[PDB]
Amino acid sequence: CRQXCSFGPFXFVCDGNXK
Ligand SMILES: CC(=O)OC[C@H](O)COP(=O)(O)OCC[NH3+]
Repeated sequence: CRQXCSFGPFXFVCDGNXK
């Protein structure tokens, strides 16, 4: 999977993976 923050405020922090 890739890491690009799937549940963040914007989408550039990356606090998790699976999307
Ligand atoms: C360090 C900074 O600017 O914070 C980045 C985001 O706002 C972090 O917010 P958050 O931790 O509530 O969401 C997680 C980001 N996917």
